[PDB]
Amino acid sequence: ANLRELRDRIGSVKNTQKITEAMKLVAAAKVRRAQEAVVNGRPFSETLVEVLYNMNEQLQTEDVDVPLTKIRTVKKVALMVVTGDRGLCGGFNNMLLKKAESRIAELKKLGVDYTIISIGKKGNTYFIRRPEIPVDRYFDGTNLPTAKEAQAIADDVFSLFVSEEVDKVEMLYTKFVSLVKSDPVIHTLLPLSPKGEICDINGKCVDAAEDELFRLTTKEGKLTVERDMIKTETPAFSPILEFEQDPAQILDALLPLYLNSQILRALQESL
Amino acid sequence: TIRNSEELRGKAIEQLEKARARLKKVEMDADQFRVNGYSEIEREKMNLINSTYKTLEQFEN
Amino acid sequence: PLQTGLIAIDAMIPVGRGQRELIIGDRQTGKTAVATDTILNQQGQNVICVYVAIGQKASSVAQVVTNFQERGA
Amino acid sequence: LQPRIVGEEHYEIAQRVKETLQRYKELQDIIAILGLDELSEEDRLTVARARKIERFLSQPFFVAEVFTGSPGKYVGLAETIRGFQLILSGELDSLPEQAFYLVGNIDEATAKAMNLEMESKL
Amino acid sequence: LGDFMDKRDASIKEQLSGVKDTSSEVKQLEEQANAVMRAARAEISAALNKMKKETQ
Amino acid sequence: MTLNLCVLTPNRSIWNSEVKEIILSTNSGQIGVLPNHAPTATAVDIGILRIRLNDQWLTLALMGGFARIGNNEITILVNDAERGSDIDPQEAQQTLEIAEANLRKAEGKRQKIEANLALRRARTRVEASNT
Amino acid sequence: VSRVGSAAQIKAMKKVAGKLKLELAQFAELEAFAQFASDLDKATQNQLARGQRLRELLKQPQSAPLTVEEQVMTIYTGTNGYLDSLELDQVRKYLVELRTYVKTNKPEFQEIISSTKTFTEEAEALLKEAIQEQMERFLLQ
Ligand SMILES: Nc1ncnc2c1ncn2[C@@H]1O[C@H](COP(=O)(O)OP(=O)(O)OP(=O)(O)O)[C@@H](O)[C@H]1O
Repeated sequence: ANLRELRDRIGSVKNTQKITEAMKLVAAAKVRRAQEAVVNGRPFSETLVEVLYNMNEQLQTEDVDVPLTKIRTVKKVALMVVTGDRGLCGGFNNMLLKKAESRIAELKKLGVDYTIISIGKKGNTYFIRRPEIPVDRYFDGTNLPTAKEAQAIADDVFSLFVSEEVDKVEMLYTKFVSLVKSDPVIHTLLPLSPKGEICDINGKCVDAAEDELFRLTTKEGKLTVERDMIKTETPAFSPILEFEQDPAQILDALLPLYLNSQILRALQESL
Repeated sequence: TIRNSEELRGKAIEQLEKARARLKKVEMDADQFRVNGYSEIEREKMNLINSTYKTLEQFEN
Repeated sequence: PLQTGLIAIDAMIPVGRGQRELIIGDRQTGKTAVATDTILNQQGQNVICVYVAIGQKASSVAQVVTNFQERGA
Repeated sequence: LQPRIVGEEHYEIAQRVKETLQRYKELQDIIAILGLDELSEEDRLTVARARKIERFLSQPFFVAEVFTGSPGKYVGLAETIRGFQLILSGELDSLPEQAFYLVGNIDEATAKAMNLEMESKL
Repeated sequence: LGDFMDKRDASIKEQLSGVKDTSSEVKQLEEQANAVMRAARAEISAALNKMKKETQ
Repeated sequence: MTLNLCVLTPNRSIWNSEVKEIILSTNSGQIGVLPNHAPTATAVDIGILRIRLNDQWLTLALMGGFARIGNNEITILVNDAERGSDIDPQEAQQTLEIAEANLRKAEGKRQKIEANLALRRARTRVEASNT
Repeated sequence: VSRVGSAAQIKAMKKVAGKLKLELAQFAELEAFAQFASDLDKATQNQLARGQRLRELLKQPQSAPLTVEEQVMTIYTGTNGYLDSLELDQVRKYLVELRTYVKTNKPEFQEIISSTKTFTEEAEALLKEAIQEQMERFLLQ
């Protein structure tokens, strides 16, 4: 009974090929849904950045003093890592946690007293199995990432920074720039410029080459993605707004929206 | 408000009355349909009580 | 048409009068059941059915023929 | 194993057991190469119930206590039907898999589960 | 001068009370309209099975 | 017959229909807007945005944000705005009791602000789900 | 396979057989996508559900052969979708009750399927009426 063994093995390989191409196609459909979510959530942040840019051009000579936008250089660090939910992952979570190790390596060497806010299920599994690194909160993806995950992460990061305990809350994630290569980036989140741009870990305004609104088009017969420069932004005009609220309180109520916007877009891009 | 409210309560109470008459029809429907269906279930039963003698004769030959 | 009574055969793999159709399968998958369902289904139509039990167990053939006599086929 | 011979409850529980085991036999390669964690909610339940059923089909014999190291058990038909009905109804989903291993009946399965939970707490 | 508007508002009061008890009666009467045929159909199959036992 | 109103959470536009009378719970208190309001760009606290469809008065459940009044094209950028009333108050009070409970255990300095904001969001949830 | 093909069917059977064959082929195509039925298009979910409730009417018990009119009405109901709303543990019971009901109440359908051996428009109308009636009587439970 060896020929039935080989027949059943061939049948198992046929079924495994079938289910792997099924996983490929449904993952492509969910990539399409993720780009839908991204380009649908964009214009909120478009109007937010135009409002905030106008407001901060009217508020430079002032004293604004909002706790999110202050610069407290006494150098603590809160690096937040977001990873993949489920497995097979290509090489996602491994290179993410590897850059996490490299960043905490340069951090601990400078004695900056780092900490970790893990978001993904694979990442938080890695961190509970390795307790030699300190970690603050745990999150997951059974809860929907489009609203509630991002809201909880924004609540925790706001409660970490406004209660002025740690400085330099940055987020390590993976912007979708290519279908084969996905190099992670480290962007700061809360120690923000009052002008309101995304910055690098150096601060050198990576909104210059952020390349919003990725889309998927085939080139010849294989799937690729296209990323252009600028789309449907109207930031220029600055009409009279007649502030009823005190101007410091206006930005004090505006900046949490920008926190939520950035956290949500980073979650969607890593997804 | 008074025309629309009296209209609402009137239409709803007439709904009570007409669906009450319809309830009478459904009560009679269930009673009559049980009176019918008793006969058909007894029919299939007596089909069995005859078919036992039928197969008895079929093997008697 | 040859009505086999099984809806899956009558719609997907139809059998005609004068066709020779193979009930091929593994052991104990329902081949005798399919043949017996066809022979029982031939009650209304006037088809003279023949069942050739080749090398079967004698009590198996006894069960088949008692099922035939019970159903009236 | 035909309804008119064996009783409708017997036939239905046997058909359900066999369908669950066949579905577990077919999930065997989507599990072993693609991950049990990513499975759906109905299929994970099917897998757990099939593992529990497969453990419950084992039974120590009186002439095989020299191999099993445990006394044999006579299991009548009714307690078998009731046990498999309990297993695939959804009541015993909180028992460990080893509670069903080499037990006579379903009350013995629950008793072995109790002893397992005792060893697990202390 | 008070009871004249008391009456005009008490009309809306009795109206809303009537519609409330009305909706309660609607759900109850539709429940009974389902229930009479449901009881007939269930008990007829009950007696079917019970007499069928003695028939077998 | 009124100004254009668009309530916009981060992920989506909730609803962009126009209604008559809006009470906007700011950081400075409640303020009513009119059709053909002169442009006032204010803030919005974790509170209650009540609307009026000129046929019925309705409340909207939001967890903060920012508002802008323009030339009858007003935009309110909110944090978490659930349309109308999607919840019933029993689970709301089941969240109120647990938020006030965890306020005690969450006693560290950051947990003060965190539990306080969770409380201000549970309170606006229940006072929005009253109707 | 059947190398004779549709020439071995009556004229009534071919009309429902074509749709049954196409829908069963689509289900056989999409059978791999059943574990990811949640993350799919609505048309794909429809084809998957239609497939897994068309598989349920191809089940039969031993020694209970359907006549050609009963299977014409069964294939018609399934392939149009007058059971696309029921649950998988209800399709077989509903079809048994419907077949017995139609055979008992609407013999014009059996006569037009048997004497003319075609799926006439009058048979279609009678079957839709009987489907609606048994749908009400079975929603009564
Ligand atoms: N359509 C059916 N519904 C229910 N049970 C069935 C059906 N078809 C077959 N069976 C059951 O399957 C078992 C085997 O049936 P059958 O004898 O037809 O298979 P077989 O291939 O002839 O067996 P063998 O390989 O020994 O000749 C029987 O117990 C029968 O009751």
